[PDB]
Amino acid sequence: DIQTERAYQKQPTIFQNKKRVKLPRYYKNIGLGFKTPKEAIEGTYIDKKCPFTGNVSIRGRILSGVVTKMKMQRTIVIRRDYLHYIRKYNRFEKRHKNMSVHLSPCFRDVQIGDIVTVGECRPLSKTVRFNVLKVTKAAGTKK
Amino acid sequence: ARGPKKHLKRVAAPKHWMLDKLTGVFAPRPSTGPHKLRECLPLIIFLRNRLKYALTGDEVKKICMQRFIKIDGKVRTDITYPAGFMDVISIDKTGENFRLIYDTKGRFAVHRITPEEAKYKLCKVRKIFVGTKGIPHLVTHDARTIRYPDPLIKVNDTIQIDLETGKITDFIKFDTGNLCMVTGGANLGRIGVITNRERHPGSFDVVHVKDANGNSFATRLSNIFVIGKGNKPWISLPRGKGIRLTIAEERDKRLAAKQSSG
Amino acid sequence: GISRDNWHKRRKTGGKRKPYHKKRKYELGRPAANTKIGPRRIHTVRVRGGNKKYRALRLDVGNFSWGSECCTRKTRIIDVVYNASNNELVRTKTLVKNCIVLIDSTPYRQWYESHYALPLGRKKGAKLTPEEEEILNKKRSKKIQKKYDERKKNAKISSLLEEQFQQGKLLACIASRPGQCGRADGYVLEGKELEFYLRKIKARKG
RNA sequence: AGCGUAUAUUAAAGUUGCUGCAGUUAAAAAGCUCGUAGUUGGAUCUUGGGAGCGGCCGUCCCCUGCUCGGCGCCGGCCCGAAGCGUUUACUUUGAAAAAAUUAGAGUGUUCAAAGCAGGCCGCCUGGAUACCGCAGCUAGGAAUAAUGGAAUAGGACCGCGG
RNA sequence: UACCUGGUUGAUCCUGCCAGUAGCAUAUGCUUGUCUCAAAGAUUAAGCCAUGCAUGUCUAAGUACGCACGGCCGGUACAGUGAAACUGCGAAUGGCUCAUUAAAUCAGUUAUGGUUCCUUUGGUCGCUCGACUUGGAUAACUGUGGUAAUUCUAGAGCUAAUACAUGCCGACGGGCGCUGACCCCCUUCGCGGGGGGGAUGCGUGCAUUUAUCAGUGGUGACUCUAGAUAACCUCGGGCCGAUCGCACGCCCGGCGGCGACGACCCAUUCGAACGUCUGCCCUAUCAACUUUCGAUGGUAGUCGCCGUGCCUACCAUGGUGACCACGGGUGACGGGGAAUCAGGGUUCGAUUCCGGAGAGGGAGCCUGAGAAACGGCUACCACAUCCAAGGAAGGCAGCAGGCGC
RNA sequence: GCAUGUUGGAACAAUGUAGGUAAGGGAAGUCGGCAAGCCGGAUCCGUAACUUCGGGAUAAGGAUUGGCUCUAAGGGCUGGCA
Repeated sequence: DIQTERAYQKQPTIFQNKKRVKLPRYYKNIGLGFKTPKEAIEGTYIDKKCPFTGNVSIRGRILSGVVTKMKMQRTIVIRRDYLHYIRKYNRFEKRHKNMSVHLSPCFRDVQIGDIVTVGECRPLSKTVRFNVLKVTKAAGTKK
Repeated sequence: ARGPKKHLKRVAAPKHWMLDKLTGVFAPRPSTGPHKLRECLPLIIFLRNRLKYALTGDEVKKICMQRFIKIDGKVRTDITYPAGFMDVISIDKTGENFRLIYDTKGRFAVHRITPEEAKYKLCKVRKIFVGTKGIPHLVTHDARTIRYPDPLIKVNDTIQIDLETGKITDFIKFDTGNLCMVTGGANLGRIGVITNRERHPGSFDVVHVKDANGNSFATRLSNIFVIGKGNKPWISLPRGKGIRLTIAEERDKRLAAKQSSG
Repeated sequence: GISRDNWHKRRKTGGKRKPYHKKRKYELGRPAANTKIGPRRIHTVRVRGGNKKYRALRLDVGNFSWGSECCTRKTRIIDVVYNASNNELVRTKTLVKNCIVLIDSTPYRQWYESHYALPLGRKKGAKLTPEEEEILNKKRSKKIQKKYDERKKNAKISSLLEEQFQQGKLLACIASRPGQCGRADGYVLEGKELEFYLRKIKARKG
């Protein structure tokens, strides 16, 4: 149930037409003390915009946020919340800068209001320069 | 910008050059070479300003045509040649071989050495590039392409080479407790052993360098240059010895020297 | 002309990106190559950085890798078959990257009939009349005939490729860009890829 | 050998008020309540013990573990190194933070605006610091405001069997 | 320097402002004995310029029959200076000023693992299995001339390259694998099976691409480099020294050191570009805005030296904002800094020290590694110059100085 | 269904009736753009003053209008499917 587009979608590393008589999944590590989920190994999904099963480099700044929108496909919109101290009036002001982050299809069961880790990468599109590393669930919601 | 720079300003200069404001407006631009721009110091400035032999710029041009100054195994007659870290400037007529070592402050220190000490110098490698048929090529700190190395020469391990032939003699292995000249940033020109190693993924590793006078300081992985195996230096050291004493103790020793002199 | 820039359009919010400078020479975009099939003619273009770029115009030959034994040969390109996105390039035979072409079967047929010494293609009814490879097939030694038999055993090909060698028109794809480097390199479609493209051909035809 | 005058602007101001404004009679409480964002918010989860030196009072040490090895010692104990042991804001420290500039170590330009010089019948130095609020990173403690556990039990642990 | 006086009333305290009072940086007026320093078309006029100038370079080591000169013993051309040139490099910096310009530039901070890079330095310059140096155009010169007239020109006689092209001696006699005639050895009556030597032919170095298998060194991380197999080597074409100069020597014709320049590929310096986090003037008599001539994403192409709807076909209808999105104005280049000033605060910054802009307003373009250059090229408009009325040419917000203000 | 409607032939005067074409200016003639003439349909973009908010409006305004040969999109019957 893959390749709904017109062209042929595949991974450029694997080869499936050698002289024989299930295809093995190709993946690589991201580093920086992280692991891979079991569904990413067991699945058969293909996406070139993926740190493990694809070609993109995660480097630079590592930030965090929260997921608030899942309307657009293969991407999510996050929103940062932080404060700042003013030296003239010794009080705090509110700041927020939203941005769009590409969403890897291995993260299947993801709901809104969960903490997401974003990582800086090369620009794949106009306003997306970040990928998803890990998603942690909020308070409760065991079901 | 549409092109590179031709001139150089006197104000746009680091602190350790000790170039005053009143004498000149346009600074002597160093030519391109193995060393960087801010790390090196020009030969014409090293002649007329620091050692104070010549005064004008035409006299340095009249000197360099007769081929007196030899730079680290080559008779170089370029007045704007980049001479940087661990270079040997040899002069045959006067017989005063100099060695460029940082002082305990941010400045350098003028130090005369024997010709037996000037026959060798200490260098640092950066990486090992794989050739077209698996031939390892060393990359030094100032681009000396020497191929077919020894396998024990790692990235952090330093080598002791010869000037005229370009061959290694000894090697200092990066181990704990070795003397290291920290060259970079605020902690510039510091001597101390490595008492602790702390790893960090992503960024460079910080090293707590400790001097044996009750002083310790943390410095990143880029400012590491070991000189000897633990407590065995093979180089001669100038005055100051990398103590990092306080400014009150410096004022007290200056007052003691003034009272001793009169 | 036209260039690659981000300031010409609006923002993500909706504001107007107003410039602060005029033209730049590095901001420049050349038109497409749009190569064809015909006699050999390649133009050159000097680009930024003192480099050259070979723009193809017409080319009737190509190098296509047969992925099983990993051996490629120069092969004549005769026809453009089908493109995925733009269906007008099926009618107007303009070659770009990732296009399906018909290529000749005779160099790989000669390589198979010379190395493996087995009849490739050869629809039943027409025998080998010049009698050139029939000498190379027979007249072998007894100790080397076992090596020929061991080479003959591991030479199984599928029927979907056997029909294509019977018609004498193989399918091939485009891997290297003809406008960037100049060489029109590619590979031969095998297995599920060949079934997918032939299913697209059948869905386009009837 | 310096001033009156005119044009922009600061202190005087607590006559703009975070330090640091008033609202009955001088201008300043919506006629009046409800009401969503926003501000802020009850109590409350380890309470001192052991050892040493002086005169109960000031100092000083203690109250998360297991793979590879060296102050070693006799299958075991100590410590040496990597890994990890909810998350912040604030505080302590380090890395990093072009020059000139503001204070200025040294400092007979006869003094100052200076300047980084110079002085002893061949030589010796100095040519530093404070300043660089916020943004990012590293090393300590868990008072302060949030923050999570298992109660339709898919809660830990220790011996397991397929 | 953490600070005051008077004025509303017949007369007294509060609030309220006013009168001064003390400064900085511009002009005006009186006066101006000396000395060390020492600003000055920034404000309106980024409007136009009379006048003179601001970009050149040879060493024995590129090319010299200019007698323009010179050594004479000239004959093997060639001691040397050498006008004018070809060839190679720079001309892509510097200075001027703040119109345009408010997530734009600019300041801590960083990544190109997603790319290039002049020159210098360090390599590289008998790896390939194949003429004791081949060829013709031309600059400088002389001479016939036109043009009111341009740093505007041609036919002729000529001639050279480190300029343009084609391609050799050597290393070089042998190795590496694909093809393999045919012989020979061990067992079997023999075929069958196993194991060495080997006639002949093919390709066999780096640069480039396609695609498979395997996995020396390093990185927090490989689809980075490298190993093997199979081909590519584009005629608008990667390299594989058809180069110049000073003194010099040893052995039957040959042999050798000290130089300059260039080149396949790589590192490095100098940088440019590309990025991400954070910071900004006002206004709600601006609350909704953005778009199928993309506004928000994906697949596959084009383009760029790389990473991006940058542009293309088809699908989804998204995205931002009341924590002021968007629009309008700014008497707004940004930062380091300067002044008054207790502690806190206010104003200015165009300026040397750093980064961006442009040469009357735009449009498009060549050359070179680096330019949409500007005292580079072309077209339109405005200003505007000579003239045999046939035609030609220019853009000082550079140095001094002028016009109008 | 019909054989030009109370007639036939001939040449082609002026002046009548009905039509058109007319270089150049374009209501300047005349109470009087009276008569006469121009614009014209469809698709796409787009639209003011005043307002009883319904009208204005087709406001005012602009671009396109062939032949030949292709590509893509939208349905019933039978036994996720052909």
